[PDB]
Amino acid sequence: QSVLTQPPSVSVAPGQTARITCGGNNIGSKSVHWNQQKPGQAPVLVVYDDSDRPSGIPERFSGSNSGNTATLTISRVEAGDEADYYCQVWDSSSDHVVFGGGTKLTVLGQPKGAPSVTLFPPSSEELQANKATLVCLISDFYPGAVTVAWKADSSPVKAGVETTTPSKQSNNKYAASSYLSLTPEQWKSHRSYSCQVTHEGSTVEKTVAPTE
Amino acid sequence: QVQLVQSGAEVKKPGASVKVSCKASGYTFTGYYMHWVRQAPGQGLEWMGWINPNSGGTNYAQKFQGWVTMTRDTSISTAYMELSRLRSDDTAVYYCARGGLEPRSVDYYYYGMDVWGQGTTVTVSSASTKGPSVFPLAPSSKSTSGGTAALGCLVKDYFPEPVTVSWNSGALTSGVHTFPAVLQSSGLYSLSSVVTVPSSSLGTQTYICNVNHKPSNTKVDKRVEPK
Repeated sequence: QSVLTQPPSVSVAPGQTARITCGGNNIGSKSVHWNQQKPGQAPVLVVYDDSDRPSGIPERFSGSNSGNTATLTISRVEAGDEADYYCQVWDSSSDHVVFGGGTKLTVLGQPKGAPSVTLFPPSSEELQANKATLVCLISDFYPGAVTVAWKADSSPVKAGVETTTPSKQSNNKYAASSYLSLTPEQWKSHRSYSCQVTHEGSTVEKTVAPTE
Repeated sequence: QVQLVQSGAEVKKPGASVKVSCKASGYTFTGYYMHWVRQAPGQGLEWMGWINPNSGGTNYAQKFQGWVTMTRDTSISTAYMELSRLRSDDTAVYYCARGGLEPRSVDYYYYGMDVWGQGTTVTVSSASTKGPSVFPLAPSSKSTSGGTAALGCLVKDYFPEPVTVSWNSGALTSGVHTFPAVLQSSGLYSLSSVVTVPSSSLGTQTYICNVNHKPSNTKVDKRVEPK
């Protein structure tokens, strides 16, 4: 009924003011509450009744609500404010809580970095169990988007690849990994295999060879 | 000290059922609605319904009618939620959250969801429990750069999460990078843990990764030796 529409992403430089909008038909007549959810954690109520704060929440968090748009406003944005923000209303037709879809706040300015790439061949233990796995570990990149491609002797390999989505490291850069499954005969029949990581238009490629 | 404490992670087959619990402390349990909200991985919050712990009356969002049952036991200030006939896309973290104050009264005040439980993961998968095959990732000249060598452990084809890895029983902690697991299309996970160490220290020092897969009651200490 009340379908709350939030922008999927908002980005803001440190110290600036972030505004996250929550659009709805005559949302101005309802009380809007806002939850903050940091990666890995349960949500936390940061603003209720459009503009009030629970005790403990810093005064930098405020909201407005007028007409067809409620707005969560975060002043003097710190990097610790990176989080998903959700708005919430109570529908009167059916005692039903409606959430908006959430807005990712990314705080700009973190240093970019190209990925480091480490490639391991199948272990002899694995080969002796009649299997083979190539492991490609990718770390310290930022921003956290990467593409991974595999080659056997420069031709592209597309079966048997499993790649993670990137995730934040404790140093705020990202890590990912990619696995290539093949048979021991496939591993030994080629001169080399390569894991090729593309990040922001540039590539880092590591090679391993069965006879090395 | 207002707290909601939910029961632990659950792993189920499609078609199974599960009953999760939410224990409230630090306030009068029967004075507030209890809500339940779920969040499928990487997705947004989805309200499921509320229960009135004073009367037992409930109210479910449309798509949760017919397979979600919210109950409570006021004796122990505990809300329960039973999910019947799980589907793979019910995989999600399930939260309880305290809601509107003073149910059905002049003082009724819904100021949001001011307190949330820590969440209960419910994973629904046709994969079956399976301990990992642990393989050494041997430090070679190709795993060495600038006098430091990388060596590690491949923890292959296990289910469900989680697995923990330590090194040399907890004594080796600097230089350890344990990567998040990949979920393969077989439904099984794999992860790797790698440690960077002095290449002069190979030959004098033993490296052992300690893998614990509690869901399968399996532990593996795997020695990692040079080529």
